[PDB]
Amino acid sequence: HVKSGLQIKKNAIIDDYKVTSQVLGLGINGKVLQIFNKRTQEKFALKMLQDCPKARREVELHWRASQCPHIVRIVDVYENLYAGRKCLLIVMECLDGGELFSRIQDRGDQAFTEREASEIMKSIGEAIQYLHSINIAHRDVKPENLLYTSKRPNAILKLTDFGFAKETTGEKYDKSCDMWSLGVIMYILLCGYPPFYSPGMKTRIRMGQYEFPNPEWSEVSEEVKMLIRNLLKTEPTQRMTITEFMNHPWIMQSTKVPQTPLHTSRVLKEDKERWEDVKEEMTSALATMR
Ligand SMILES: CN1CC2(CNC(=O)c3c2[nH]c2c3CCc3cnc(-c4ccccc4F)cc3-2)C1
Ligand SMILES: [Mg+2]
Repeated sequence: HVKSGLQIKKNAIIDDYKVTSQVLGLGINGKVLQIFNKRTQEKFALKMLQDCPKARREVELHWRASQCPHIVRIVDVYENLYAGRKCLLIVMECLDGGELFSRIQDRGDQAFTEREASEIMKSIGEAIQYLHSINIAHRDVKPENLLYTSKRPNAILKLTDFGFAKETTGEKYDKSCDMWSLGVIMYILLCGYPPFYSPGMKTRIRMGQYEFPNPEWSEVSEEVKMLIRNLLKTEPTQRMTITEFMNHPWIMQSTKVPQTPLHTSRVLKEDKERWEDVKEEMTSALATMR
């Protein structure tokens, strides 16, 4: 099938949208502000990039990805002058449900189940699949870039941030780090801490120890552990691919996976002072796996 290419608008964005000062996110590449379409009054998000080759690649690759139901949608892209600099202003659908793990952490029940984790991974998996099959690797799949459409329990999860995406034609192992990200996310979903070796807090993984500590992992099947191990495999030549992953019975039959109660929500609350550290370890790790 054939799709339309990206048409960058040159008219001033203020002809079309009201632009507020409320920041809805921060990025080592620019900011995200709140805005409203003038004629319809619909709310939208605005990502601002200083125009450059990298910004252009971000917008292009994200444009290709945009129609995926589990990737955030680009409504329009503008090339404008702002504050004395030439910018790409990107209008996206509003995603005000919060980040993936904040939600889980906030569950007053502390009632999160293996099945729920499966369905979430199928969602993320679908984004990665859409991308990998058009030879794009995202390369920044991590907690802060996964957001929900609304606060509704039934909100859709969306992958954001194409700042590190690249075309992978002829360098297939670029896709691998997206798979490791899936492994890491799945592991945190299942227990509340990442599979990282790393005062007034429990140590969840001892340095060098077996990866699935009994307190939190005792009721998780060996099949699931094997799935994680395949995703986390050290060697990119041996790591699971997105096709193998989306063909796995635990993902393919997500809705019929056991509702094993998990420690995830309680651990996220217990360890909340360490979350920034978690995100920072993952970011540093990503920089070396890309
Ligand atoms: C670290 N966070 C993720 C962050 C960085 N890079 C992005 O592309 C990015 C980021 N946040 C967003 C986006 C684009 C889609 C997007 C859409 N909507 C929101 C958003 C809208 C209303 C209220 C709160 C929100 F987070 C926020 C984002 C800021
Ligand atoms: Mg989409």
